[PDB]
Amino acid sequence: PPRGQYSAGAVAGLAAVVGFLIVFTVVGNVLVVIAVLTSRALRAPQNLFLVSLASADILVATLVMPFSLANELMAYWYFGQWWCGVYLALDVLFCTSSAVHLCAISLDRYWSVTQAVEYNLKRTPRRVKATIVAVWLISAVISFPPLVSLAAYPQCGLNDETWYILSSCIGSFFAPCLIMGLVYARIYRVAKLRTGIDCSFWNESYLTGSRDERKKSLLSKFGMDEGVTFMFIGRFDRGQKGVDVLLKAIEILSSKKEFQEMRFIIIGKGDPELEGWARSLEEKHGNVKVITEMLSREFVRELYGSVDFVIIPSYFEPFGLVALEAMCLGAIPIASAVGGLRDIITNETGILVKAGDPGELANAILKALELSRSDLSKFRENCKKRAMSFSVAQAREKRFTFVLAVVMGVWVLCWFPFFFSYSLYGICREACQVPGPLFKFFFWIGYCNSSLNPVIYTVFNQDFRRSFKHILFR
Amino acid sequence: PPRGQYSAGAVAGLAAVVGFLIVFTVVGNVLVVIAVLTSRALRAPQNLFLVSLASADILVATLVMPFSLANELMAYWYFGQWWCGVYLALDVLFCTSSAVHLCAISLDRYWSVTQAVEYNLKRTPRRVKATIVAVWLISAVISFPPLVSLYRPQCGLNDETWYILSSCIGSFFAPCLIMGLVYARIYRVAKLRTGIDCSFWNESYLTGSRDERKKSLLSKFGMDEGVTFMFIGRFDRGQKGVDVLLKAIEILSSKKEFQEMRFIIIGKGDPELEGWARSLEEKHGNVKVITEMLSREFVRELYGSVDFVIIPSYFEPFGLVALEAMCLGAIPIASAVGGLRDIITNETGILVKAGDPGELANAILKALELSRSDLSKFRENCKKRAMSFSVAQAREKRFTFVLAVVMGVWVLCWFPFFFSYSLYGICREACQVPGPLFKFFFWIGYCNSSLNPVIYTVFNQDFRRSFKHILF
Ligand SMILES: CC(C)CCC[C@@H](C)[C@H]1CC[C@H]2[C@@H]3CC=C4C[C@@H](O)CC[C@]4(C)[C@H]3CC[C@]12C
Ligand SMILES: CC(C)CCC[C@@H](C)[C@H]1CC[C@H]2[C@@H]3CC=C4C[C@@H](O)CC[C@]4(C)[C@H]3CC[C@]12C
Ligand SMILES: CCS(=O)(=O)N1CCC[C@@H]2CN3CCc4cc(OC)ccc4[C@H]3C[C@@H]21
Ligand SMILES: CCS(=O)(=O)N1CCC[C@@H]2CN3CCc4cc(OC)ccc4[C@H]3C[C@@H]21
Ligand SMILES: CCCCCCCC/C=C\CCCCCCCC(=O)O
Ligand SMILES: CCCCCCCC/C=C\CCCCCCCC(=O)O
Repeated sequence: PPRGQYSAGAVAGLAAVVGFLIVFTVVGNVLVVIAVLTSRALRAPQNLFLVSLASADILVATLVMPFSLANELMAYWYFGQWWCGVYLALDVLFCTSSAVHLCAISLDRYWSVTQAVEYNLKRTPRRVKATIVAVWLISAVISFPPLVSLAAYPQCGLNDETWYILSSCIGSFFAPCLIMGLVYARIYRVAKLRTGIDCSFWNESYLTGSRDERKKSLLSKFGMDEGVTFMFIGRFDRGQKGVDVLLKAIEILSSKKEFQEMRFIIIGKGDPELEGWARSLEEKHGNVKVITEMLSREFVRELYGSVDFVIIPSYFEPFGLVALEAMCLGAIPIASAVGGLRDIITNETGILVKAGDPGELANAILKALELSRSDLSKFRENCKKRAMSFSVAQAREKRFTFVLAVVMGVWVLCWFPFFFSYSLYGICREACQVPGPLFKFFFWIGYCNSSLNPVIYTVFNQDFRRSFKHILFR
Repeated sequence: PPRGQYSAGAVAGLAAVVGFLIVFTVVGNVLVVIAVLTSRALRAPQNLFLVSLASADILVATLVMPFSLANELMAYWYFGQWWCGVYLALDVLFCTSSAVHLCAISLDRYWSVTQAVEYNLKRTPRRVKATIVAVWLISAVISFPPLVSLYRPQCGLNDETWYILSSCIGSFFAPCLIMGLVYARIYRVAKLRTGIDCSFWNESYLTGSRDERKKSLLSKFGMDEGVTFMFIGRFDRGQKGVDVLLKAIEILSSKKEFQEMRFIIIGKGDPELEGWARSLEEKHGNVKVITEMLSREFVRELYGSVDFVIIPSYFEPFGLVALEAMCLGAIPIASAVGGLRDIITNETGILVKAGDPGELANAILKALELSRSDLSKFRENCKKRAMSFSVAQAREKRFTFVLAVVMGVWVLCWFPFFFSYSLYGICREACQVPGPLFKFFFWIGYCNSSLNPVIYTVFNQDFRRSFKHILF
């Protein structure tokens, strides 16, 4: 028998902490599976990647972690040649699937914010099951289990070839880290530009005045009569916010007999040529109130809770905050079916015109007038309800994405010492070999990562916290 | 005579990573020093501890860290017997001073939490600078044994079984016990929720004109416009002081000035005062007694429509009603008791004496005198004084949190080594963690010196804003 490097005390001690770890990883991750499959707030199809990731951790804990310790403590591989090959393939496989899982999850967070409309109709359990199958096959192809292995008292070790060490470090850690970084870099640019609405500020917290009363007060303050009001804010530009589409549509409306029934409040100081076209229409028509001034947030909220409709005629609008904050106060949007406006507005919450054509806009303003004569009271409440529901949906999804970045960062920091050390040995071998005891500790920090995701979810997410509390405490 | 384990390449790579780490630790912690000694957000005296703790971590990077690595790579102590004793003495002192600093900070937050106002005036820069020396001295009485025990060409530390075990308890486990127990008391008073929800109680969240809001409110009650006074809370003799207001209304009702005034009194509980209020509501179609539980949003609307908020409290330690009322624009008429006397000044509101209805009726009659002219400046003084209190509490709330993280991170960094060193003292080669792993463990320890400026950037907005102001 080979002399062991571990005393009885060290064996009992190490088997106890690792024993503790295995149990902690299993119950925690089993609880994650349970939370996703039971919690209403967590039963979304994209959350199945977390179920699949939890299993990768449950199986390192049961199929790999005990043999890593037993092999260490014993100074030899006792479990036979067959289980050596299966143990080595899995160890690499389960490590590799966490890497590929974090790439799949990252992309899913990226496309949900960017391609919100198109992507979410593809966020189906069957489609998610297809991607989880794909991550597992990519993890098997990357891991390539058929050749990982290779004796008086036998040993169980990996292939020592240079091309292999490096191929496997890149495929299983360095390239998945490059993908995750790049995707999360693209997520934090979008998250910075598509900032969430001031939920508390954009609300009719007056609970004092009436809609028709606020409208009459507003239209008297500007210098008009009581009628169907239309309103524009934002930069005066042909390239994006599309003020030109509205000014041209008003020129089409002026030639009509229904122009007298309509009131228009245009705002912006973007283009000198467009400002002139705007104020010339204010000079030519008394139904037009052009305000080139910079109106404070306090003034625009007063405007939204008075005007019947808000015209958002953008060529490109990735978020459409103006639509959301306007809908919260009761203004019915008339927007171009572009980017973020296509996502927010429904049949019950507004009118979606085609971007660029003023004839498309003018015809909608006429349709708006036809709807105005009847009970607009219930149509305005669908706008208020949608704006809140969409905003709270996006705030909580923006939060879930952050938690998932924490999951990704903690994984990268847990495996970096090992992969950095294993890569160096692949390169300079002996001249840069991390000592045996440090190398061993480095892949144990790696194994410890399997127990961490359930702590991250608990700490950073209320829905997993509540699910865990409901199971654990009654 | 002996040659190192480290090849020419390793030496170069290791010197570059320790080299980088030393530079990172120095610039980062130097940035913490400048941040506390320049930013008005960090001009609170308690922050000076983080300048002394930044100084500790700079000295680690500069005076001990190059020698730890130099000694390692070289396989012996090249620098001589005198620098061996100073290097070892300092290396232990900077580790203990970090543990003791985190006992001084932990205990500072505890007195901040326990004795709220009396031991807040005590926190002075000259008082804190004395604690910084107290902690630096205590650190020496721990690092360098009072038993005038020796620390021990190699450069080893004293190997005696009892120096090993007493030193781990003194520099790590005892300060880890203090930190934990003190923060156990801290998070026990954190559940009080004594913080003003400024993310809600803000007149910015209200829409329309305040005059138009006060008109519509009175219109809902079917009342004519006039100087609207409000009382909020429960109906009881003591704490709230409903009995001081109902009796104060009786002095005013017997005067031609009551005509002008309007009352929105909100109380629930015992029918003794409730019957007295309802009778005054039946007697005067000018007073409106509300008993039912009112929504958090409707109170925000009342604070932002009514002219004055009456707080006739006998005992009021915090005075949140006043802070919530002030943040909405309402001018308070409150008794100068506990917290109210600490919030309301001469320019913000009207302070009185608890228990006298004649003094409160006189204050209500002074409120009516004031309302006849523009009150807008008083309200702008009300919001200004109350929001400065909410930011002072939030700055204290964050600071206590960011420092639970610093302490938590320090323990995780030193636990591997201090547990390893302790085990060794007990069972020696029977539980000796391997040479390389033991050496890495104290380098995890040395890495903690660069982490603190990263912890502040991430978790404290004031330091993040300060570091952006220095570096751009
Ligand atoms: C839930 C988590 C955070 C628990 C953490 C358990 C940690 C402390 C345990 C789990 C497995 C352990 C390792 C198992 C094997 C070895 C090899 C031996 O030659 C030195 C100790 C070392 C390197 C152990 C160090 C401590 C270790 C990493
Ligand atoms: C910017 C900061 C946070 C980077 C952190 C620096 C880390 C990675 C550095 C600092 C000092 C280094 C250690 C110095 C000494 C030894 C002992 C040797 O037998 C193995 C390598 C080992 C254990 C090094 C590993 C890496 C190390 C711990
Ligand atoms: C001490 C022998 S050993 O150092 O050779 N060894 C076999 C036992 C487990 C240990 C850690 N795990 C984590 C994942 C993983 C991923 C890889 O990328 C493909 C490559 C190896 C490792 C393995 C293998 C390690
Ligand atoms: C392997 C040599 S050694 O093990 O003997 N050694 C000398 C070099 C530094 C190393 C780490 N530092 C951190 C602070 C520190 C605090 C203590 O608590 C009082 C006790 C020792 C340590 C030292 C000493 C270590
Ligand atoms: C006073 C410290 C508190 C101890 C409990 C927490 C320790 C858990 C972390 C690492 C332990 C690793 C196992 C090392 C012990 C081996 C047993 C032995 O020494 O004989
Ligand atoms: C907070 C502590 C930081 C922990 C991160 C660990 C990352 C270090 C990883 C690998 C170290 C590489 C050193 C290789 C040179 C040593 C070779 C030799 O001993 O001859």
